Amino acid sequence: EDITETSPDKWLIDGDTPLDEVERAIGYELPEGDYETISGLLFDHANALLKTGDVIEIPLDFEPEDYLNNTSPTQRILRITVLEVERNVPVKLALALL
Ligand SMILES: [Br-]
Ligand SMILES: [Br-]
Ligand SMILES: [Br-]
Ligand SMILES: [Br-]
Ligand SMILES: [Br-]
Ligand SMILES: [Br-]
Ligand SMILES: [Br-]
Ligand SMILES: [Br-]
Ligand SMILES: [Br-]
Repeated sequence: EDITETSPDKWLIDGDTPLDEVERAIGYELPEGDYETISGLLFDHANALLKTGDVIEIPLDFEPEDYLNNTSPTQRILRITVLEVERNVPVKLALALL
């Protein structure tokens, strides 16, 4: 369907993948906003057009236990690379948990 885990902590996904679906796959919550798909998030974050080859890195939400014995935990980052664009929107994205 929408998401394929291609190697550990890496995925190929469709451009219209629902964000809840992406979150379930990667095991982390993403920032919420005025959008509901992975591409919507990307457009919101870049605030620009998205082109094949563009790489966008988005910080993932901490869980409460990430702060247990650590006042300054290190953010996990999701790297997203736009692999295919059609009609000015991404249709395939590479995701890597860094
Ligand atoms: Br798509
Ligand atoms: Br959207
Ligand atoms: Br960006
Ligand atoms: Br632009
Ligand atoms: Br393009
Ligand atoms: Br927790
Ligand atoms: Br393309
Ligand atoms: Br295009
Ligand atoms: Br990748």
